[PDB]
Amino acid sequence: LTNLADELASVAKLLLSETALNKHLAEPTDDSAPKVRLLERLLSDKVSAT
Amino acid sequence: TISAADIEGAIEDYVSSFEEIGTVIDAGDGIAHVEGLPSV
Repeated sequence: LTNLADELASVAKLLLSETALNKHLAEPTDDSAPKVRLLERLLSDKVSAT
Repeated sequence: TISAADIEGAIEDYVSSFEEIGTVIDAGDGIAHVEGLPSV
């Protein structure tokens, strides 16, 4: 749980610092598959599975 | 969690994922605003 919290905080600061990625990631869309693919291509290995 | 410019390599693959079709976002008084249609 501590690792999960640290990883999530790191990701939050990453999104805050990188405005464009969060903007792209926030637009509502009927199909989320492109967003999921974007996340996986971005940080599939950087963070844990949970 | 340092991330390089690789985001550009991924975000571009995400925008390029999407016959252009836009969506009405607001309408009134005979004026309608449409999101999308980048090439209009």
